[PDB]
Amino acid sequence: MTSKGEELFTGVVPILVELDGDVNGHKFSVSGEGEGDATYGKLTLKFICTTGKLPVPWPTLVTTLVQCFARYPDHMKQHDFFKSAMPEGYVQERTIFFKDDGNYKTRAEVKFEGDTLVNRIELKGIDFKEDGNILGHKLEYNYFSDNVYITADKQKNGIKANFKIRHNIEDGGVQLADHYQQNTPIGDGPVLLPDNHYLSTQSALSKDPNEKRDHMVLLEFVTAAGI
Ligand SMILES: [K+]
Repeated sequence: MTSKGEELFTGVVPILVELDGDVNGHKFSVSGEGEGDATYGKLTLKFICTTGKLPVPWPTLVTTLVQCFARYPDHMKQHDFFKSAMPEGYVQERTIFFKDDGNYKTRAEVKFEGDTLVNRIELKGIDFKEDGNILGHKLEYNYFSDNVYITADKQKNGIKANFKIRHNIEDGGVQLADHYQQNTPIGDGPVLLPDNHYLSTQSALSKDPNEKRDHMVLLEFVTAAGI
């Protein structure tokens, strides 16, 4: 196999996610668990707002809350930066601009802790409208899909990406979220820097009928393409 970290994703891998957030001074934490099967590009995750009521819409946190689980086709194995940085991991940073509203700034570490792939994230949101689509909770909760456009960032021994999410507004149009992303390896080992390509990602959101806490169940597929 073309990286050593690739070998860690051949079977089902357990996942943990920990997020601390602050959006316009509304603080919150989210804890997630589940598993990923990179063979199929398949993620099954469940998140709990551990601070009680989430002050932003669940759909707006999906992209922040493990692209190492992408399915790369055989012909594209040399373009998988994410697995190549494992097990030491990578830093993933974003700015997410919500059109006509505020932005999220995120910093995460994605790495193995024992046998578990752990995503630890700090999120800060500023300049939101208290009655806009985000803090006013005006988004639909269901499904979204888009493409993550990835390019190499050789100067940082990593990658960049950008993409746009169209979040449906309930009885409305969409709320756009323009994402800009950077990833850099945590370790000193060699990594794979890719040619331009994209991750086709579909995120289906649901509720656990036995869960009384504020929560999100996510079923997601992530597939590399474009080469
Ligand atoms: K909502």
